[PDB]
Amino acid sequence: MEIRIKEIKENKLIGRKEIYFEIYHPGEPTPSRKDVKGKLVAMLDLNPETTVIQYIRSYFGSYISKGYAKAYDSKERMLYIEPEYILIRDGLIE
Amino acid sequence: MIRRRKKVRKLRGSHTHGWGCKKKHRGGGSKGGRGMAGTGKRNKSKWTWTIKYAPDHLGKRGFSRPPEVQREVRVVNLKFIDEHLDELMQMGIAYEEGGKIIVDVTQFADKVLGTGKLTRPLVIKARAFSPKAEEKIKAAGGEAVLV
Amino acid sequence: MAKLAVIRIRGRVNVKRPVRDTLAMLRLHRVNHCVIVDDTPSYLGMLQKAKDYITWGEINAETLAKLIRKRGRLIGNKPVTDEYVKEKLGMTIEEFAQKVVNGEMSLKDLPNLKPVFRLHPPRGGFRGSKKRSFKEGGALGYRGEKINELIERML
Amino acid sequence: EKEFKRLLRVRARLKRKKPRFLRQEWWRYPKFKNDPKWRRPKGIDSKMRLKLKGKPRSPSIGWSSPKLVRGLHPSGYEEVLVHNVKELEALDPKRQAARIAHTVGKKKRIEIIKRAEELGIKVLNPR
Amino acid sequence: MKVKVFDLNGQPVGEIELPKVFFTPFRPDLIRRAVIASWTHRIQPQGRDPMAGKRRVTENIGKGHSMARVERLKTPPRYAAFVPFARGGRRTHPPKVEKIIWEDINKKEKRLALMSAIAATANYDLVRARGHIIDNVPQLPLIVVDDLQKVQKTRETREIFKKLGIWDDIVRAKEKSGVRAGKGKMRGRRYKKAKGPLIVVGKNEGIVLGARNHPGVDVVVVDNLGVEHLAPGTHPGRLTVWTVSAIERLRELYG
Amino acid sequence: MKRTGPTDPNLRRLIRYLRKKSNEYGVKIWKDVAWRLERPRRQRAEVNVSKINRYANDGEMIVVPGSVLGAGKLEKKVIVAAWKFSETARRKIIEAGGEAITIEELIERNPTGSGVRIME
RNA sequence: GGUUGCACCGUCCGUCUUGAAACACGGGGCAGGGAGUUCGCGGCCGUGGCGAGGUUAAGGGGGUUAAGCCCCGUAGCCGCAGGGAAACCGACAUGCCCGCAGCCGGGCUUAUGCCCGGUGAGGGGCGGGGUGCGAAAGCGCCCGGAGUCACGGCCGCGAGA
RNA sequence: CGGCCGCCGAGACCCCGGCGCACGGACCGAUUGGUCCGUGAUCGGGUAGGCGGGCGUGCCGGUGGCGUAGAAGCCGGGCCG
Repeated sequence: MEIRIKEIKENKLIGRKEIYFEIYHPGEPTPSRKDVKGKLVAMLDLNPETTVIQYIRSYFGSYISKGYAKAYDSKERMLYIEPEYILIRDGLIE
Repeated sequence: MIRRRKKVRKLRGSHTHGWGCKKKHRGGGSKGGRGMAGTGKRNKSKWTWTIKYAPDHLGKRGFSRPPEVQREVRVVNLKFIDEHLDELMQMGIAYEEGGKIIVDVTQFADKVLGTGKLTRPLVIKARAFSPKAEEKIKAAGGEAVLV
Repeated sequence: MAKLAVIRIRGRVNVKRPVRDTLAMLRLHRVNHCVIVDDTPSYLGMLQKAKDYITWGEINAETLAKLIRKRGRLIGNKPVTDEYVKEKLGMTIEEFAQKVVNGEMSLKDLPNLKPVFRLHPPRGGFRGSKKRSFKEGGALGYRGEKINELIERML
Repeated sequence: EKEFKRLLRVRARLKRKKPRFLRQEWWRYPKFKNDPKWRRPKGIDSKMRLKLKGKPRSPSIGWSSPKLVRGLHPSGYEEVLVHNVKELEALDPKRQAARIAHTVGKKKRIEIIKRAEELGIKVLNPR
Repeated sequence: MKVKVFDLNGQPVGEIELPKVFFTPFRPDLIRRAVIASWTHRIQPQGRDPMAGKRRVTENIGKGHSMARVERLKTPPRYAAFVPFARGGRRTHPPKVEKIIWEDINKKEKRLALMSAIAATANYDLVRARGHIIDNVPQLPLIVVDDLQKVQKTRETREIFKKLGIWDDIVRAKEKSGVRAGKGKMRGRRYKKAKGPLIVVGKNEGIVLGARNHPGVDVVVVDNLGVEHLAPGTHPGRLTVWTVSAIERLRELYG
Repeated sequence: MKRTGPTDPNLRRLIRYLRKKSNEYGVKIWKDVAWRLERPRRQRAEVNVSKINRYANDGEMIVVPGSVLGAGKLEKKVIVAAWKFSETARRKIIEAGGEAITIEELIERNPTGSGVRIME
């Protein structure tokens, strides 16, 4: 598979980069967060536990999928404006 | 949420529209007479009914009480009182005599019945008691006082 | 023992629910699908009923080898060739056939091959007709080794 | 590159086409409508419901298209209706093509076409 | 979790503890049942005339003439009554005044729905979906000092928003979202604005007398707050601007 | 879903968390906890705290796919994890039991499915 | 795409009906209009809150331009014990045994998975119990705490339905 | 009429590719739903009827768009389903 970062917003008040993915999967599964997670760590050169991936949808079988992630400077700050539900779903803890 | 027409459809164009033959949808006859009609009928009508035990028989036999003659009572199990004891704080607690707690049932005015066990000694005052209720209260180390 | 190949020529239509179901119990549903059955009196019996609906007869080893090869497969696009049989169990396809013929093993034991083979029409068509029995010269019922012909045309 | 499997199905769709599945006999009465409109022959009587030959085909699911191919335009691409310049954003020029809505004026349309070609997105109209 | 309280110079001072309600699980399904319930309650009845079809007598035109036995009127052959096929005939199932108009929702249930809509504001993801565009990101929701409530003049409450960076949201609310499609506009409910921030105060009556002016801005107190204001059309995550006494009194959640 | 299937988002998300656990650690139990949630509403647990007391000795991890419902003794050192509790229930369990804890924090207690007993 | 020639096949539609191309019934053509609806009550279902209780209705305080929502009222209904016509009496927060899920143990396949022993909530089967009939016995009904309220819809009945 | 041989001749049956359903596995979502893979020889006619998914119409609310550099509507054509 291959992922590109399509559109970029930056909020420096809370010190993150926020990113939109346009995912190309060609006859292969709708991606888990984890498979996006290892590949993303290589592009950013930032730790895996700081990089938090949420919300994904899945189109009609055409081979584009959308999703969002956020890449954080500090690891206190993936828990200030981001609730329980994402984090547990990533598998950061445990 | 289900659109009835969505099911009826313009769809099914059954046009019968979940009724069957066209002849069927009509008057009282499909129903077998109006309402409860036909229960009584000796003749075929409804006999059997859309009741599970079918229809129970007709002749309500037996007699009426005057409303006045019915004292109401209000029954409570010892189980209810016993579980609630800590919640019952408003009602006195006397460790020395009276059992563990002194409860006048009369806060809920009632006849006390025997079901359940009694975890503590209770001194219970009530309008009435069953003999089973007496045995369990005494076994707990409590006492029963009749008002 | 003797092994027979059974093929249903006649469709589900005009069958008794007892015979039609018997055919399903033969592991034969449809037209032109063929099955391997052992000769036991209990086993024999299903075919006896079926007789009017079906063609049966004992096959040659050679003809059996051509049918296992093309037609056979539990699942998957993959054909049952020497190599595939070999991974199953036994040395090769030849041994595997000799063992089936002896009745030493079965297809199931060896798993990943089916008890039903979806066989071909006979080219030159049904061997006599669906109307009548083997004696009468028609396709139905117990046949000789001449079953070889019906199945070869079937592949 | 784009795929082979997608071509395979696109060719099937061309080749295969579709009958018409405009509602039962339509020529006969002008009442029986206007050039769209299937409704299934609900009648018992029907030869088309009886499915006698020559009485056109009635719809069955069997007739469909491959999912991957359904909804694809005739140059292979994927439609996105585009009302404006903002709608153009996040449109993959390689996969998708834009249709400017009929409603849209020349005044917006000049801005839309010129920006859509810089994004590399094939448009349609003008001017 | 603490949230900075801000002076009216648009700068932080202190940080104070956040109430329970803001942690509560996100539950659009609860809010939806609640929002639906409030809307149906503020519907005014609808009918159709009940004596119609008694003003049109209706008589039967017989047989023996190769038409139906369906009733017309005496002298003209026209529209009648006791028909649904005809022009002028009854409609079939006219609207009644006995039509449903209430949906209960439990006092326990409603408060939980309220909690659920306020909690949604703390979240970034709901807040951007709702359409509020915020330049003051770590300040979800924003609490400001008690002096803000006493302000009741439009010019004064305006200035303060620009300095806080939350005037930008009203700019959004200016964009028109109720010149509606459809003929029904004529009867009313056209040429109107859109929603924007919700302002909660503790004091200075039940509304602020200068903040009802501002576009899309709806004012309330904590003793009147309802799901409709907090998350209309079942879309929570609508930005709030809080008053220190309001946060304290909400702390005491009751019902 | 089509007939039976939570409309509550919090409940549906918990089932999805449960599936991942089943796969990654390879135990059966969490998936069992998913099927019990999956049942209709009048088929999910209604658990009494004198029913807790009566079954399974101290220090075991009770997983309840419904509600714990107080009034009744509970003298066991059992630790209850559950989808909801009464106000009344929470007190009995936290005074005698190992603790009252939420079921979405059950991950933190026991993610692997040793020493657990399902109860309803 | 229009039209037409050619090949092949095709005796409307809807309805009645066992059988309709019909010498069964209905229709000139077109446009518009046109039919599963509301309340109460019961039986179901899904979903949601709360919890051995649960919900308010009627109402007036309050808020608002008005009003909904908010908080307040808890009358009453149902549930929490049943049986009996009534008099009137009043029960298992567990004694025994299986065993689904799961947990625990051994063996086994590369793995999933499998075979076998405990432990077994939920569930299943006894015992002992309440009460009614009863000299008695024997059954009838009931018994080791889950419901209430809310929302949509299916279905019954009364209503023009 | 009693034999026989070669052929012709279905939507059956075989065979490539595709589609839906059912079931398993995985993933995705804030609900419904969707996607990816695997298995199906023993899944795919259909009236009464039962169920399940989508479409469209009118208006309301939120949200987010369009219009005199041309809306709706009308008529013919193009494309998708």
